[PDB]
Amino acid sequence: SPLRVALYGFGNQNKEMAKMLVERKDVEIVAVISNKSNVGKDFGEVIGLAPQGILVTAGLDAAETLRTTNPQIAMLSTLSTVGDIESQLRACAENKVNVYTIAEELTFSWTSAPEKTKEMDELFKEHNVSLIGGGFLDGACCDMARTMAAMMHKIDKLDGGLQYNVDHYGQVLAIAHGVGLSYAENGPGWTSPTSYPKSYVYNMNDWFASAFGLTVIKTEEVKTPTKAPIELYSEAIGRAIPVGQCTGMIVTATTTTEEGVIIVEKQVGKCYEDGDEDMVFMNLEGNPTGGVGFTMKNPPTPAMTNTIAISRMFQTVDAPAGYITTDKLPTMEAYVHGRL
Amino acid sequence: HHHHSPLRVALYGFGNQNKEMAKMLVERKDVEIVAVISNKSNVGKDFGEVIGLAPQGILVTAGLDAAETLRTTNPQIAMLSTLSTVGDIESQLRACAENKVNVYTIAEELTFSWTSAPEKTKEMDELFKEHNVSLIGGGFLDGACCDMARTMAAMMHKIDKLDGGLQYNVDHYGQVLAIAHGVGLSEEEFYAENGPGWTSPTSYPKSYVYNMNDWFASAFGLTVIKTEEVKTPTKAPIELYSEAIGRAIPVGQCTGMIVTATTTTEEGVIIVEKQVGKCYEDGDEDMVFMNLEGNPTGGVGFTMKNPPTPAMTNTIAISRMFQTVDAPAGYITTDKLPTMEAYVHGRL
Ligand SMILES: NC(=O)c1ccc[n+]([C@@H]2O[C@H](COP(=O)([O-])OP(=O)(O)OC[C@H]3O[C@@H](n4cnc5c(N)ncnc54)[C@H](OP(=O)(O)O)[C@@H]3O)[C@@H](O)[C@H]2O)c1
Ligand SMILES: NC(=O)c1ccc[n+]([C@@H]2O[C@H](COP(=O)([O-])OP(=O)(O)OC[C@H]3O[C@@H](n4cnc5c(N)ncnc54)[C@H](OP(=O)(O)O)[C@@H]3O)[C@@H](O)[C@H]2O)c1
Repeated sequence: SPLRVALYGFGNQNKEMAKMLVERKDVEIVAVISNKSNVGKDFGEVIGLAPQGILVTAGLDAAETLRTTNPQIAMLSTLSTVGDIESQLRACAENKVNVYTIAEELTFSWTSAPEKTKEMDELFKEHNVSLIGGGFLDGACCDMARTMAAMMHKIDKLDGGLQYNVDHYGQVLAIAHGVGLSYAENGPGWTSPTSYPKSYVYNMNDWFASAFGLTVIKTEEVKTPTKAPIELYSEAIGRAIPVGQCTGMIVTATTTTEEGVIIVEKQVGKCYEDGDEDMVFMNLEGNPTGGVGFTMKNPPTPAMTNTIAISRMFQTVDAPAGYITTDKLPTMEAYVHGRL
Repeated sequence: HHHHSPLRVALYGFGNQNKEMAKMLVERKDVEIVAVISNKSNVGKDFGEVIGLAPQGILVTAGLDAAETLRTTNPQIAMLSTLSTVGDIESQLRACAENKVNVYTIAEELTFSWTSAPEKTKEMDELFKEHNVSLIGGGFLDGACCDMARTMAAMMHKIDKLDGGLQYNVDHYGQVLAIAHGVGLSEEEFYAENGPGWTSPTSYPKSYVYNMNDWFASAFGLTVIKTEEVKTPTKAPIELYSEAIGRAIPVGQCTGMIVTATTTTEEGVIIVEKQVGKCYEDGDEDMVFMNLEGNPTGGVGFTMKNPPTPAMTNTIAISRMFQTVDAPAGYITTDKLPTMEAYVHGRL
């Protein structure tokens, strides 16, 4: 019988994920949960398809829907933090439903959220199911670099990066980045060892430290404004940015290690001049010397987030019970013809 | 984790690649070098002294005596870094197989030799099967090209086209390899009968990209209709100097060669790979690129700029040692292996 799959959340990501999972003949969508949006309608009609024979169910009824529909996995595409997804995780664990989530933090949440991660580990262990996640950060950043790093004899430094256009993420995300502003205490740009939530690059640094078998001393984030040598216009905050005014934000996560290996990753959200593009880069310094690195220009991150998730489904079902970080998994399941 | 005896490793060949591979394997505490074979070069000297190191207690042995050396030294694997073709390495493969020694080779063709050399590959498969050992290879083409793309391709829902590429400086590969890529030829000389540009259904050996195409077709579970190669000379808008042929290359004279391998498939998937070997002008760099077209639609690709390919060839090989020993007997293409063994601190 095909894998029984729930879509937990049905916004931008799981709408697109649904189109692909409908085509997959090794999968059967058994449930699609939203909060309030589209809640009476057939999920296929929502996304421009023929009726599928399954209705979008409500957030409040999640636990009952997961009990009666008997999914082996829920694709949790709701929120970013172990705290904010806790309620959805609990509904899954209590009904013996495995989870792959695209929640950024769950790339590696052990140090950013120690107690909430421990709780979710123990809960999934108790009901004998697995929690895994990270989406784009899991597959396109960490797993790509894990393959590349096999070709290193000695790593002294991992120097990695993620660049996105923050003007295309709405207000709220623009406000959380220094767009419009100019290091004050109540401005993001102030940071401390206790500040929460941590950046995506914080969780990626800990993923690498785990994969490379390193011992973390400290991961510190340093938040720095971006500027342009010319006047920009922001269509996010609706104002010109004069020269020397903040256009966006870099979070640089620096991990020091008892082995002397340095891990530096930059998260860059800014408005973009001529020539700026969305980017992933990973570079390894050591031996081989002079830099072993890859770049991805203009990655279709939204679609790739969903396919990474799809590549982890059977692995998540088959993983040991508990919170399993992706460094403990094999590579994303290989592309093969004949699944559609 | 209980102690395992160190892997017993032979270096079969001892030129540019295995000299550098030796320096790294000496540092690896999970490995014991048990033999280093050359043809004639350095035969009789201690392999450590050859490569600027303290005496290791192992002398460089001769090509003709390979079978005896592999019999008395009892290696579990031979790192075969000699020649490029399943035909030309046959005699070294036979020495290994008959002494139950597994092989990882950097022989370009053994990325995927099944269609470029059907009968010789079948023979080597059956020989390794009979002696219950594994033949695996491809070096830089295996790990940095095919395996990197295999990870990236997991992120595809549907692949319509793979568009891939490899660029290297042939002026740094000696006179013979420069001549094989047509450096210093006029275009007309380039396209003369059995010149570098000449191409036919009977042409042999095939390009590296030919074998990579078939690796992808195997990995993606596709059925090959035809792979054709098309050869094109490279030119430069200014005069270059070639160290390899030791003279100026006038404007419009061939600076090297592009081999484009195009594979069609019963599934409608197209696989196109370019091999570019030429003399560089200012701003030319060594490159790998792989791009996947389909769904996701917006272009799923990576580029590697300025890879240290010689050292990466060796580390790829090192990442395959335990896998090769562990693999089922026979000729095992790397699409049937897991990813290159992950980097982990504390092996040195
Ligand atoms: N890993 C990556 O690189 C990556 C990339 C893309 C997205 N993400 C993250 O993934 C998350 C989802 O993104 P998206 O674009 O799909 O978001 P979205 O469009 O905001 O969709 C959220 C969906 O989840 C539902 N939801 C929220 N809270 C819920 C709850 N308690 N119970 C049930 N359903 C609930 C929403 O219902 P309503 O419509 O009724 O609110 C909606 O259906 C975000 O946190 C985003 O940052 C990660
Ligand atoms: N897959 C990849 O990415 C990749 C990359 C680089 C190289 N390669 C290939 O690897 C091969 C070797 O490369 P290289 O740069 O190390 O070459 P090299 O400097 O020519 O060394 C080759 C070694 O093999 C020895 N040898 C040759 N035939 C032998 C035989 N029958 N028995 C024993 N030893 C033998 C040679 O001995 P003598 O010095 O005494 O003649 C030499 O020690 C070539 O085919 C090259 O094209 C592949």
